[PDB]
Amino acid sequence: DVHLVESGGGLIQPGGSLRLSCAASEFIVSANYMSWVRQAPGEGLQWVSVIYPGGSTFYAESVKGRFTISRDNSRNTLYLQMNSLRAEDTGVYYCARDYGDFYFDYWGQGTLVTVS
Amino acid sequence: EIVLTQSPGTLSLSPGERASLSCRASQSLSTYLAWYQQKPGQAPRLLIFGASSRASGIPDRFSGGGSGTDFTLTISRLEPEDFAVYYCQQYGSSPRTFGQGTKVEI
Amino acid sequence: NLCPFDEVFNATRFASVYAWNRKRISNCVADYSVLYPFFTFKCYGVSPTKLNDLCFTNVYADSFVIRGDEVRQIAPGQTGNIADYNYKLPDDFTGCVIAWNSNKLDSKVSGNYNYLYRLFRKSNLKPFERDISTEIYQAGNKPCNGVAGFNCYFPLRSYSFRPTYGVGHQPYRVVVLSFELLHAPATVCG
Repeated sequence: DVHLVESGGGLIQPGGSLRLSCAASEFIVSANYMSWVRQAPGEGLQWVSVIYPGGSTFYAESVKGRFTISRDNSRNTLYLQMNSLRAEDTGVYYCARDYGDFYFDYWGQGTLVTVS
Repeated sequence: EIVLTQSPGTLSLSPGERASLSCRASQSLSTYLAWYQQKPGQAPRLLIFGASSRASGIPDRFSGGGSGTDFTLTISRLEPEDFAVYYCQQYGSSPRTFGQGTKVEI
Repeated sequence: NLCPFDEVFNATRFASVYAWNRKRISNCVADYSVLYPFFTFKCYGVSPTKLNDLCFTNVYADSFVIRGDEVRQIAPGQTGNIADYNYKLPDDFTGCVIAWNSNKLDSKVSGNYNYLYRLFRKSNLKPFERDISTEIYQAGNKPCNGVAGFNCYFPLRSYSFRPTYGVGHQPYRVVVLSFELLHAPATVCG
């Protein structure tokens, strides 16, 4: 039951806001380094954000001030709130278990966000 | 951001026994590099971490070795399941930059 | 009268950042003329030009070894692995940080694994809190049971220190001085 399931992706007009959810099984999000990594269609991977177990958050230089990563321990979910979405944010987003702040051991199935 | 360039854009081998993928860094990473494999229409799967250490479940056919700027990923026998895209990621500095990706064909 | 800064700065073997070495200094004239190679000198809340002519109660010298990329984390209001889970400065920190490259001493060709840092920690660290425990971290619902398997890892990760590595990954010896002024009669007077 190591599965990570993502939801919340969909079509959004630019400048709109969308919230992504990552529901985790057999992983304690509060006790793990969680990451959001996105892939543009037919392009390379690009790390978006990371949240530490202690609560510290870091973001990629292209997404700070508009993307916020959060966690809810009660439903063991990892949330990503993206506001003022630009057209270059389109792609498939993945929630990943980052071993420390080094590498992503596990990946979710990914969900597609299309900015118009 | 350390730029990770993969020398062969595409690599076309028969399903026999050879493969070699090279990742080069602008400045040194010191065995702080990881290799992932993305099958088409699927999430990336971790294969190698620390530039020489396998993870759980990936067979013995996958191996990797490198230090400094040049890193290599080799496959012993190229079974049909290994024909996919491979990415090299670094963790030496912030942020975690990925390569352009190398796609293996038949 | 001489304050024992010679033992602090010119120590042969320093300790890991997860168990950082604290030394108390009192009842001696503190003269910073001794601090005269290529090093970083950042003083927070005090004027570094007249530390010699400044008379306070206690000096706390905290010494630890970290990577070059983590030297910036030893500062007030900084967030990162070292700051959160190894060693945290408070917001109102009256003191100075002295860090110098030590590739000649703390690196060997085989690799130096005597230095370790805490990677996995559930909560953050309060300022000047020392975490010495080495209990296995629980990253999932399954018990670690004292065994280090899936979702249960050792919290301490070793550093990889080699001479051929870059400047960012080279070992840096960091000594942070915390100056405390008390209502009791001070006894550290330059």
